[PDB]
Amino acid sequence: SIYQGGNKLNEDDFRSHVYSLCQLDNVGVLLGAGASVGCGGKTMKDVWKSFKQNYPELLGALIDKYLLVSQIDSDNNLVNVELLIDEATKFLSVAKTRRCEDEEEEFRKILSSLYKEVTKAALLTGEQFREKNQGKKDAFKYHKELISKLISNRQPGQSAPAIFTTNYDLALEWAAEDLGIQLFNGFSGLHTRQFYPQNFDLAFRNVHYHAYLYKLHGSTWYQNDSLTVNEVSASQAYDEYINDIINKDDFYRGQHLIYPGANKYSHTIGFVYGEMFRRFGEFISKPQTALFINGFGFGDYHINRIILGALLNPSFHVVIYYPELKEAITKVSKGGGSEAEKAIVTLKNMAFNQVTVVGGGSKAYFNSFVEHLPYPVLFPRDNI
Amino acid sequence: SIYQGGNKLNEDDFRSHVYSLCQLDNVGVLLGAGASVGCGGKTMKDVWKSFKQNYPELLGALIDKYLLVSQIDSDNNLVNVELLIDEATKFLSVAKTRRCEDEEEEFRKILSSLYKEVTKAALLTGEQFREKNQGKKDAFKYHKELISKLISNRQPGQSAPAIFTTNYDLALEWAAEDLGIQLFNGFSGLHTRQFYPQNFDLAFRNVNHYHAYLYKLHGSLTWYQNDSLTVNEVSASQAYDEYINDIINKDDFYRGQHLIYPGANKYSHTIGFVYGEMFRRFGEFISKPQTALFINGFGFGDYHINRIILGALLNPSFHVVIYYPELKEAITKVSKGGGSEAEKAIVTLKNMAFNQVTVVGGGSKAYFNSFVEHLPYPVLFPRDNIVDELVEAIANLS
Amino acid sequence: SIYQGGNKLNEDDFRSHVYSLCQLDNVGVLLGAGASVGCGGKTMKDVWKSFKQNYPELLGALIDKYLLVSQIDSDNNLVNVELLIDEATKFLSVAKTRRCEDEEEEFRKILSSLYKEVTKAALLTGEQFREKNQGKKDAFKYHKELISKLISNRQPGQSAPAIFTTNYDLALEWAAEDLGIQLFNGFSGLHTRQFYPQNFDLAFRNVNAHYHAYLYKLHGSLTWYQNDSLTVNEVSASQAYDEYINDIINKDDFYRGQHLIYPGANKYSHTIGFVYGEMFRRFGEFISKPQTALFINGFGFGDYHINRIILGALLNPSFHVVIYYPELKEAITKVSKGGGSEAEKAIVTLKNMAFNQVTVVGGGSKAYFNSFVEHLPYPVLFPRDN
Amino acid sequence: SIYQGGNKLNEDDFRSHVYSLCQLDNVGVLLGAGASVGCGGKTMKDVWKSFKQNYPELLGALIDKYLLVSQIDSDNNLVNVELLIDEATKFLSVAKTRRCEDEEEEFRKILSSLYKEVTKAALLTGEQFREKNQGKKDAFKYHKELISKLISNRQPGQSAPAIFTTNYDLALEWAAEDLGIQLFNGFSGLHTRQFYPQNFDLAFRNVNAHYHAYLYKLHGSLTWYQNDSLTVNEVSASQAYDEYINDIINKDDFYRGQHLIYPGANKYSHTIGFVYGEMFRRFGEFISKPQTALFINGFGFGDYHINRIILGALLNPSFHVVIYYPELKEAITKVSKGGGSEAEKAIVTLKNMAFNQVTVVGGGSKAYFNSFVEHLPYPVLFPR
Ligand SMILES: NC(=O)c1ccc[n+]([C@@H]2O[C@@H](COP(=O)([O-])OP(=O)(O)OC[C@H]3O[C@@H](n4cnc5c(N)ncnc54)[C@H](O)[C@H]3O)[C@H](O)[C@H]2O)c1
Ligand SMILES: NC(=O)c1ccc[n+]([C@@H]2O[C@@H](COP(=O)([O-])OP(=O)(O)OC[C@H]3O[C@@H](n4cnc5c(N)ncnc54)[C@H](O)[C@H]3O)[C@H](O)[C@H]2O)c1
Ligand SMILES: NC(=O)c1ccc[n+]([C@@H]2O[C@@H](COP(=O)([O-])OP(=O)(O)OC[C@H]3O[C@@H](n4cnc5c(N)ncnc54)[C@H](O)[C@H]3O)[C@H](O)[C@H]2O)c1
Ligand SMILES: NC(=O)c1ccc[n+]([C@@H]2O[C@@H](COP(=O)([O-])OP(=O)(O)OC[C@H]3O[C@@H](n4cnc5c(N)ncnc54)[C@H](O)[C@H]3O)[C@H](O)[C@H]2O)c1
Repeated sequence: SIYQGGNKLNEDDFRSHVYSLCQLDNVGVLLGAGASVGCGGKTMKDVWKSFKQNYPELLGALIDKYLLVSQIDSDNNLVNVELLIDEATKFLSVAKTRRCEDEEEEFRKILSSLYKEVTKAALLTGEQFREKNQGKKDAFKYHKELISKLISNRQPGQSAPAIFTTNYDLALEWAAEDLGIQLFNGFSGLHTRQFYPQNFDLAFRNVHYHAYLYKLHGSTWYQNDSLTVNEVSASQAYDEYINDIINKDDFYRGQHLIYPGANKYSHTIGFVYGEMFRRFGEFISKPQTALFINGFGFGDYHINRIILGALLNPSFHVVIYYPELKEAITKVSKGGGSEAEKAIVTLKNMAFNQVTVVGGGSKAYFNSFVEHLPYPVLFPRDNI
Repeated sequence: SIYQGGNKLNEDDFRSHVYSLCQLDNVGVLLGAGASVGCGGKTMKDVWKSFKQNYPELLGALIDKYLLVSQIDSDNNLVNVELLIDEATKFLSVAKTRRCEDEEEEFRKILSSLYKEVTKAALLTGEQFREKNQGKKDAFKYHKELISKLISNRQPGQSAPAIFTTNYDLALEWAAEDLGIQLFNGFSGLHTRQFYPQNFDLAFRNVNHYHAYLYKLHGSLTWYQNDSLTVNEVSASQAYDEYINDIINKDDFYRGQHLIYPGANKYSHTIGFVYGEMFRRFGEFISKPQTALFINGFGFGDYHINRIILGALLNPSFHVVIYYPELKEAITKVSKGGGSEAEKAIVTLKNMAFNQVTVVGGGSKAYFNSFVEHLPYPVLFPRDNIVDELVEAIANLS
Repeated sequence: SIYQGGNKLNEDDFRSHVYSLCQLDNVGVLLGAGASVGCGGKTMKDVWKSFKQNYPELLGALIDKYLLVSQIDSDNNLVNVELLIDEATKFLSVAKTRRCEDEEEEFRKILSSLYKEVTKAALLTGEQFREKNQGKKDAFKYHKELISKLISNRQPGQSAPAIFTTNYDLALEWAAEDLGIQLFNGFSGLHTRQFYPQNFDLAFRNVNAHYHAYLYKLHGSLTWYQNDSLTVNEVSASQAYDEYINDIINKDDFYRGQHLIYPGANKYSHTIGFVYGEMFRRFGEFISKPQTALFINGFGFGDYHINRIILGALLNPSFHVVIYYPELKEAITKVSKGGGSEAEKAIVTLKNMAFNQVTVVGGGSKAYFNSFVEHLPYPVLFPRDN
Repeated sequence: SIYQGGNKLNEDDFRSHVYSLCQLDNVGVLLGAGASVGCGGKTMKDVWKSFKQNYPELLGALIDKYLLVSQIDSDNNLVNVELLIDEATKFLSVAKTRRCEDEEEEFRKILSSLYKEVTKAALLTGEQFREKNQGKKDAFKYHKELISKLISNRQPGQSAPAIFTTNYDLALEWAAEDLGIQLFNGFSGLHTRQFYPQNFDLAFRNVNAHYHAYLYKLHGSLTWYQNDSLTVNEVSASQAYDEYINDIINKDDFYRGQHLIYPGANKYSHTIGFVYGEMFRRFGEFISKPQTALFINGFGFGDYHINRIILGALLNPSFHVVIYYPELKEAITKVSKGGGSEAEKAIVTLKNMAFNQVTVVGGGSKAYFNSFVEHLPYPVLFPR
């Protein structure tokens, strides 16, 4: 179920590709919601579902007094939320310009509920989230495996693999804490954690099991209107700030920075995206590379662009896994497609056999991703 | 006229500093409004005056209906266009959402007026702007030689320099064409030019090469869109022929998402992308080691730049030379409790006890004309014009 | 059906030959004008047919009043307009020295209408020509691929492949745009885009290790027109459709150096300019060199310059030529008794030549341009032991 | 004497400049009919006088009926011989197509007169043309010595000199062949000797360190001919004198059709277009390479295209041109009266140009073969 250069590839060639690939100089992984679904995570679609099923007042006000969606479109489960927050800032700044002190109520209620659904669907474990004994659960059956498999396909004098994802929650950090592996996601210390580029370039020397981490959703990173961000336990941050977001139902000020909103200029100085995409750009600009994606929602405009440039590195055999790939092709054939859907279907249909895309379906899940990677052989020896 | 922390600067120190800079990763120069008078463009003051003198009847909406502006800011011209135009677009979008007709029409006409006034001086040529081979006029002569000095100091194999501009003029294209150099600016192609930001990470090689990275900061006349939000660029002729003239002198004729300037459509990710990416490349450029940054003759009318510089002081390789014609007057004004944001910002910046702070109070000497006049030229340097004579002689043959 | 050096060869051996050639030092293709015929183009014979059908009564009157070309000659489709245009300039210069004013109009009609027809057939699109989003057309599905196989079959320390052709159109920058490929065309700048041979010494590379490709267009181009400024400029083509195409088509003015395209027998008519002087020079620098192979689409071979040099260039073993020629049995039977045209004799010249260095292919559908495109096997990736 | 940049120069500086100019990667010499005036040659004015005297009547038909030239224009001797010949042939083709026998014969007579005038005076050997070993004549001895000066000054391992001629006679080649020197002008063979362009991209090598060079012919030759093959079949002069040239030159009236190739006759067909267009072409390729100098001697700049090429080369900022005019003083005197043609206007304007890149060496006798030979030095090792 692998397509490259407009032609199919066989299982033996797939295995040879994998075996050759594991030993390349550099390897990296990015993934969307191909795994968080099993763990119980919530995506933007679930945010829309909850907003539909819990808020009739604001949704009805939008439907008629603003006319920002139709019933059929909402039923189709395709409405956007990040652009909705952008237009919410538009409306509310217009109100603060002309000072309409009634609309402010509804729009700030919408923002409160929205950012609530954003920063309150990242737990996956209820109020147990702040407790201890987290990584040990077996619900990470395959997750943990991945990290292990990617710290054995190595030889002395090689850099650690780089990892990317779209996870709001901290599932993979939980697996790391379980396995005792030395991850890295920007900060150092316990009492004080401050952003520093230099902290992203730390490597260990045995006198090893480790790996890297980089979240697109980013922020345990709290800013109490102090122009700075710091990190401490989920339990402390819970006892301190988000407790007030439990039984108050008040307005949401942008104290601590999390960025699901598309219009970056809504927060013109957002400074967590830059590092993640600097890392991604560095990862593109190298031969002997590999990127995997599996049911990665092609919904970001800035993620469908660097990849088209990335195709111009041949040994960058960019990989795709998408069980529901029929929708994009069907839309392209008749009536055109969306923006990122068109971008990815254009990525695939580049004459190179380097571009590799998987649309197998039931076999494209995270289970295939974990199982396909084999374990290393220390001494191949002479096989003749 | 030049002071370095109360000290005196001589020719030897300047020559040593220039020589040290010439062997650095990046070398560049910057010019402000004072030195950009000759380019032929117009500032925000001209646009605001023309708007308030050509559509006085619409001053009510900015205050009497939406509070977009005050009177003191308008009285002393303390309004930055980008904010007002952005608010106009916000009101237009909300009017579209709310099916409001009168406000829609008012904002459409206001946008038309501001566009008509702003677009005037961006051509740099006028009626003959559509004509190809625009470099025939001598106005661009000064643009050519200087560019050479920005790259002539680079030895073979050295990293190419960069050029930064404040306004949205397009003199660099014609200057490079006259000199015969190409610049990578996202756009690329012949028929369907599109914006490749990966284009930055490229280089040339010799089988058996100097260039520069071109950045368009505050918009552009040649910028546009094609019915798909995809960013395209085209030579000046088609832009001045098809759509620009209609906008200028077609009365009531405006549309939706077709033009990208100045910082206009940020509520749409597609446009914003361009400015965000250019700023990202700038910000990660200063993160380089052994890099030289220049802030020359700048009024510091922006807020993000100053805060970014303050937060980026961790780099021990920051050197700044700024021209400021009138300093005693501004010091007196701020001391009494007056002054604008720019004056306060520059005064605070200059109050750092460092030996890298240089202040120039030569007045008109800060202008481009005076700077050119003061400089000498080599005897053997080619300054005379011979292409015109050769072309005339060739045409004379029959 | 398939021959190499006067003997018969099988398809598998030809495929092995192609695979072995692909790894040599130099690669490049000479897409015959007929390659663009499928892209909406037309041949010189089609131009003759159009010029006959648009002026039927006038053509008949000219034929029966001066008999430059007999009606039977056109009926059999054995007319060479390439000679006709040189004939026309000859006649009209003779008259202009004779000053006959009445005769100074029919030849104007013939020449200007021929130029209009050539340019119109070279547009390839028509009214939609100026509309953008070209590359999305499915027709280029092969042409597109043709330019992606010349960057994957190369490694560090190798030259930049170049593309020869005999086409009016610009259908190489179209794929370039559609795939972001830099097919260096020898031009610099955009606002005033002028050709410069010095641009034939630039190649792309990856700083942290990029792709590139060259361009060699023999048959001029529509965009290449000069106003007696002895210069050629490259501005867009949609920009053109309103500029001069309709204008000249709907102005009815005397002909001049309207745009630099060459229908006519005299190739050195360009005795004043340089274009003609910078599209063979490197051709000769190419075909004669160690580890070289000039690809061709095989039909006709009806020139006095390129083929003349091509045959004589074979004196060194490294050069190889692979061509297709289905017309083997019929042509052999016709030429066995009697003689043939210059082109037919030139092409059958190599039948007597037994050099394995030359190749010929046939078999009808097996000898199409699609076979040429598919005969560019993918570069070795993840090699293993079989 | 010598004027560079509008100022005179001394002998020492000129000698130093000439000595330093010998660092060229490739060396070539350009010649023509200008240098043959002082050795007893004939000019175009003599040719026109001979034509008018032999067959004056013809001058009428072309001059008045066909308007091939004005009466005063003809009297001024401003008709290009090859162009008039070619357009007479074009008239003949017109007559063949449209069957106007009167003009056909009236033009056959004119063409026969033209070839009787040019071919008869071009053999330059009389009855010795049919003889062999024509290189033993002492009349060319001086010329032979000049060749030594061009080859004796080149160190071993350097490129041998090249010879360019603007006329279309083999007298210089006959003189040079007496020394057993080999020249590559794209010809080879004995019994069917032909014209081959690949010779321009091939050369010999020495394994015991002898003489080689390239010759270029532009305006035709005394031999170049044809026989129903569209080729260039060069053979020994005696074959030609015994085959068809005998029947043409001295006979009362005789002319054949598509048989002759000179002095640029049938440019209305491809046959010669490839020849000339591939012999002057390489001359341009000589100036393509950077840092190469060209010398002009015995050439009157009789073609506007040559001035066009010179000016186009001058457009680049790294090109230098040296101009030799045998009759500069006469040209200045003639144009001082307000007359002169387009070529005279162009050359006078170029001379008046005040640039340091213009060098003029013209004093009448100083531009002749004898003065040119005397000015040049002799080899130091040559016995004296
Ligand atoms: N922190 C930053 O600076 C930054 C910068 C850019 C983008 N982002 C975030 O990065 C972008 C990531 O895109 P996302 O929101 O779609 O990621 P997500 O994991 O939160 O959501 C899953 C996405 O994948 C699609 N999908 C559906 N089924 C799937 C499956 N079985 N497997 C995988 N995907 C499936 C969904 O349509 C889509 O929601 C978000 O738009 C945005 O929240 C963050
Ligand atoms: N990619 C980017 O760099 C980027 C990012 C965000 C916005 N923008 C653009 O920025 C938005 C608006 O920016 P702007 O026009 O307000 O900035 P600006 O052009 O006004 O900043 C420079 C100005 O300062 C003035 N000035 C006053 N005193 C001066 C002095 N003493 N010396 C020099 N100059 C002096 C000058 O007239 C003028 O050059 C546009 O909407 C948008 O196009 C660009
Ligand atoms: N300035 C320069 O660079 C320069 C120099 C020399 C010549 N030229 C020009 O170059 C010469 C090009 O010759 P031409 O264009 O007349 O050749 P052509 O188009 O007449 O011949 C090509 C051949 O391809 C055959 N064919 C039929 N079907 C085909 C198919 N499917 N694929 C491929 N071929 C098929 C056709 O029978 C035959 O026309 C012109 O004579 C001349 O105008 C230009
Ligand atoms: N170089 C090319 O590529 C090319 C191509 C086509 C035609 N041609 C023409 O082909 C040749 C045939 O024409 P041609 O019959 O006149 O032969 P040619 O070489 O003798 O032409 C030069 C003419 O200049 C005249 N002249 C006047 N003043 C002179 C002076 N001071 N010194 C020397 N000559 C002086 C000569 O009488 C005469 O020789 C011409 O030389 C040349 O114009 C050249």
